[PDB]
Amino acid sequence: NQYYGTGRRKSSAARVFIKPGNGKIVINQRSLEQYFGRETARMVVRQPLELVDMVEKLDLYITVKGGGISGQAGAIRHGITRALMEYDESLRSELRKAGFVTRDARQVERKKVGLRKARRRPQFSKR
Amino acid sequence: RIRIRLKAFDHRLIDQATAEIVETAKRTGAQVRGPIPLPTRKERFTVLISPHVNKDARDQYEIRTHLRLVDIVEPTEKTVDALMRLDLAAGVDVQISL
Amino acid sequence: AKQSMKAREVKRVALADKYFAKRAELKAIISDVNASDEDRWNAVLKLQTLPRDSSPSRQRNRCRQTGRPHGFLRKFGLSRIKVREAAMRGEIPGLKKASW
Amino acid sequence: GQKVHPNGIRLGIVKPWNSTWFANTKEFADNLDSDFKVRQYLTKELAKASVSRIVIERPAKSIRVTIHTARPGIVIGKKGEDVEKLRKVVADIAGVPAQINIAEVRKPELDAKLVADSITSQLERRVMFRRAMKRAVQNAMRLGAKGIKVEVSGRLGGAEIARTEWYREGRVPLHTLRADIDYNTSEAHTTYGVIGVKVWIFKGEI
Amino acid sequence: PRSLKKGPFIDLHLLKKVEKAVESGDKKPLRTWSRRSTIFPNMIGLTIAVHNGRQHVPVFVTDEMVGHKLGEFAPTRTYRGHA
Amino acid sequence: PRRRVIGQRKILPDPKFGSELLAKFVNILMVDGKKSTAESIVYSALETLAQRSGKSELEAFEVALENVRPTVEVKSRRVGGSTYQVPVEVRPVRRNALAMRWIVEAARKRGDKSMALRLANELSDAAENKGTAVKKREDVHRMAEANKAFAH
RNA sequence: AGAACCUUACCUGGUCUUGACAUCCACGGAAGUUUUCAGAGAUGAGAAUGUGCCUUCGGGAACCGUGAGACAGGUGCUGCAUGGCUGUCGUCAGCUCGUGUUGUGAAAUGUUGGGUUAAGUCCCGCAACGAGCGCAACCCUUAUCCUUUGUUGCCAGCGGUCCGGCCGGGAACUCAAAGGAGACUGCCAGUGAUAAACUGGAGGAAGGUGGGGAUGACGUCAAGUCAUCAUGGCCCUUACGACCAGGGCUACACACGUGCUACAAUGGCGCAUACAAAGAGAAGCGACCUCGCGAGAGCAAGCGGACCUCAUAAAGUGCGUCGUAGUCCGGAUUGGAGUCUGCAACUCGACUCCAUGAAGUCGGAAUCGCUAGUAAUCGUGGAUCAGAAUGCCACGGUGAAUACGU
Ligand SMILES: [Mg+2]
Ligand SMILES: [Mg+2]
Ligand SMILES: [Mg+2]
Ligand SMILES: [Mg+2]
Ligand SMILES: [Mg+2]
Ligand SMILES: [Mg+2]
Ligand SMILES: [Mg+2]
Ligand SMILES: [Mg+2]
Ligand SMILES: [Mg+2]
Ligand SMILES: [Mg+2]
Ligand SMILES: [Mg+2]
Ligand SMILES: [Mg+2]
Ligand SMILES: [Mg+2]
Ligand SMILES: [Mg+2]
Ligand SMILES: [Mg+2]
Ligand SMILES: [Mg+2]
Ligand SMILES: [Mg+2]
Ligand SMILES: [Mg+2]
Ligand SMILES: [Mg+2]
Ligand SMILES: [Mg+2]
Ligand SMILES: [Mg+2]
Ligand SMILES: [Mg+2]
Ligand SMILES: [Mg+2]
Ligand SMILES: [Mg+2]
Ligand SMILES: [Mg+2]
Repeated sequence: NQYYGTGRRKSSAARVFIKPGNGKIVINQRSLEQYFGRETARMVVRQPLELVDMVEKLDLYITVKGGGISGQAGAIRHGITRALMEYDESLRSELRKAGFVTRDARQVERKKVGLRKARRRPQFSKR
Repeated sequence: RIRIRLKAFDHRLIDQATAEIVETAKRTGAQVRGPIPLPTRKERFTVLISPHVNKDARDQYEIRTHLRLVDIVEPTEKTVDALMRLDLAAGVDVQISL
Repeated sequence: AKQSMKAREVKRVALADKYFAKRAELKAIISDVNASDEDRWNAVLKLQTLPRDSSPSRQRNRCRQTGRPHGFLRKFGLSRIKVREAAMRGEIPGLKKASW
Repeated sequence: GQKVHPNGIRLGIVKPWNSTWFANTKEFADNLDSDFKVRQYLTKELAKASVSRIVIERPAKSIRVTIHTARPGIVIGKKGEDVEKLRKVVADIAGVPAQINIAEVRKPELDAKLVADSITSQLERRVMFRRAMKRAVQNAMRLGAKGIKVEVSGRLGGAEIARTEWYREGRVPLHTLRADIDYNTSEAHTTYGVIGVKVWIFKGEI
Repeated sequence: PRSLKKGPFIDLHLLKKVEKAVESGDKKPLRTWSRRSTIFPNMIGLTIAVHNGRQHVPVFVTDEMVGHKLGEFAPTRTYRGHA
Repeated sequence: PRRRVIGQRKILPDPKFGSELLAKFVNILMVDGKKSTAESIVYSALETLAQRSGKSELEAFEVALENVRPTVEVKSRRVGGSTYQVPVEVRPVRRNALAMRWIVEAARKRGDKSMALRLANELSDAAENKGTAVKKREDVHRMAEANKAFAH
């Protein structure tokens, strides 16, 4: 049966399904290479399944929403790691030791009154 | 079939209103769908707090509006008549459409 | 502000809503593309006849209590000072200090 | 430095609003204008009735006004001959039918507005401010108040230079949000100018 | 500027005065406060004293002036130089 | 700082070489937060240099790296109006940082047609001690050599 | 938080005197609707019309004109006569009181001493024993999971397809909004004065204040505000009050502050194609279709909104060109032709098209901001508003270098 996972990163949310298969990867009804023209995004997506070495032994069905490119790739990481946990529990310490399981909570800070940006101040003169 | 939309600045009051409406509708015999919570609206204001100059000293205020939807299916002629006569609490805006 | 300014605002509102319909009809005549340029000339000459205070653009938003012509907010009808004063006493329903 | 309004910071926590109606953008300014006129009028007539707060509510195309007073008998009149005339004038002002309710304030020495008004009246009648401030603090504390602070500032005693003086007893933790604080102010027009009075009263934690 | 479909702009009282002057010979110069009014070919040969804020500057309309407005020929600022 | 609380932040490896040091180089070369441009530029230059050399990108980059990195620097120390120039050692991580920074800054100042060509030419020159980066390293070494009388 | 007229408080000219804005008395009285002449308008004069509405037929009076004064009016002066409100030291860790004791006394102790903390935070000892305002906690938002409800929101497993979650359907999932759990130095090891605490490790989404906001003690600067408002005293009353038109606040040998756009190849230009968040909408937002190169014009659905409109995100990616030149960089100034708002774009609005093509090749002495989703860079929305942002207030994309130390 399909094993489920959910990932979130920045402003992006992704949902992942994993089943036995011959290595197919589908994202938003498109191939892996079609969706992400950037190579870093590709290695980002493929890191978890390569650490445990079941690349061609599984089939992945993924959709994403919101954010940009790297945020969507990070959400995909989080979802695939959670689905792999739900498919096998003996791997938990291995992926925790690689930092894949921690959810990245870094957001963007709000603008504040009196400042040009979150932290940049206007130019100050003594006289 | 009836749509009912409730608006309020406070959620406790509107929750009590929705509870009494749905219980009244269900005691008549019709069936209900809901309540469904629609997105809350936030309106923000920023003002200067000094009578003269001092640009960087300001206050910021917020108004929240809560909104929920209830659907009545298989209505009885007694159901609607009991629905108007409910006399919902003041401070809750009620819209009923068929 | 001065009482004269408030009197002027009241008079401007009166003239505007008294002449609204006639201004609308003359402006509609002028704005039309299928017409006679002689009729357009007559309508232009007639539009100038009305008192200037009947234009809605001649009115300035002001605080309902003090008459301050700067810092208005359309939602409440008050300037910043009076909005803060009333809002701090709980006289404006649903309004409170924000933080996010 | 300056301090935040004690009432404003607790509206979502312990203190309730004085107006409890809903409206869209097209009605909002008119509703506040009518409320302002109604409150100003009821303040004008009922000065010698010791009214603390006027709560205005708008059920549907109508209005309901509840006044809190320490002398309900003088407000009511003779078998209600005054409530009806006040109701009719409010209906005239607001443009809708009205209904008026009277709420009695037990122990009127525990309400900040009443104490402020009393101190203002005493200052108008040429009473030494220390005398009145000490009486206010003693009267409030004898009735079980957990704390009270009373501040008077201005051109005290007709001096050439103004100053500020205050007295305090008990606990008045203004930085604690959940605490119950009643804060209110008043102004006195003496022969030399204005004198401002502020009162904080601390009642309970939750 | 002024949209083509609306034509030019002229003041009714000024137009009346101009016509009454032209039909009755070249009379005295015409005082006016209207500076937003464009110049018509009927105005040629006339002398119009336009207000500038404090006084009335005489303008003698020629065939070259048709199309512009009267206020273009009555400066409102006085400046000689610095130092 | 006065507190001494910070630690160290994690860096990702480069896309198609599996190396952290190249990722640091790309970060040093990046401007305005446009990482893709910097990584494409460095990849093109490394490919061109590997073609014109024949060894690889990795050890060619390394060989250029030993020829620019420093071994001892100076620090100022005010005494009575003037300053001591005291010589101190450099940690290896700082050695790598200074080498890369000097390399990039020297390469940015050239008259070629593209930044990739500039970087490739400069780094090939530095692989055998001919560029401005090695001149800066020699100057630092000489200045640190002069003032060793204060090296406690 | 937005000066063409108005705003307007200033200038010139033309006009008023119980008065532009309230109360008191006497008299002729509907309220309003079209009108004409003179005038820049203020205003003056004139022409028809409804002349009522509860009403003891006495009228009371929504509200128009005249006559006097008691008065109205003042953005006139004094923030060094004042209230209220705000800036700053400074989100710095401080500031006091009752009783007792010490000193002739101003005063002192407590609040000092050893450790420790972000902290007058905590533990121990102590002629002090207790208490208050401050610190911390209670409040909002973000990061993990749980339960309830499924429309306008969702589509894992099934049936049909015009390939449109489009339809039938499902309540698993994203999501929405109410209610809960969770993080507490809780556990393990070592140091420590068995204390407070400090260094490390396990589990976990998160570890020692997890991140951000709100919250500003006693007071200082006779700090700012009589022009938001309120107010003592002084001052003017055919004028320092009032109405109207036109002008000015937009000037221009010069000096400074805060910004935007550049001086290019990590780029300019052309063609094709991906991925957001937050917000507003009825004298309003405005699709589709037609015309125009363009700003726009005509007709006209839908929406008081998870439904409709605003409204294709940009940097990015692939292909081609330009090949270091004051240039296919830069877009100031100037000429011609228009659009829209508005009674009215001369002084003095924004925008479109054609033509023109200035200084500028990285900036002297000096000087500013920033410790992470930060700096840097790229787009989007809102208030004010008939029209008029490079400013202000908010929202997301990409995403660094360095901190040995005092
Ligand atoms: Mg909305
Ligand atoms: Mg006034
Ligand atoms: Mg305006
Ligand atoms: Mg003006
Ligand atoms: Mg003051
Ligand atoms: Mg003694
Ligand atoms: Mg102390
Ligand atoms: Mg002491
Ligand atoms: Mg001591
Ligand atoms: Mg100590
Ligand atoms: Mg303490
Ligand atoms: Mg705190
Ligand atoms: Mg751990
Ligand atoms: Mg740990
Ligand atoms: Mg001063
Ligand atoms: Mg002062
Ligand atoms: Mg001053
Ligand atoms: Mg002044
Ligand atoms: Mg004027
Ligand atoms: Mg100015
Ligand atoms: Mg160009
Ligand atoms: Mg060049
Ligand atoms: Mg051009
Ligand atoms: Mg810091
Ligand atoms: Mg941003």
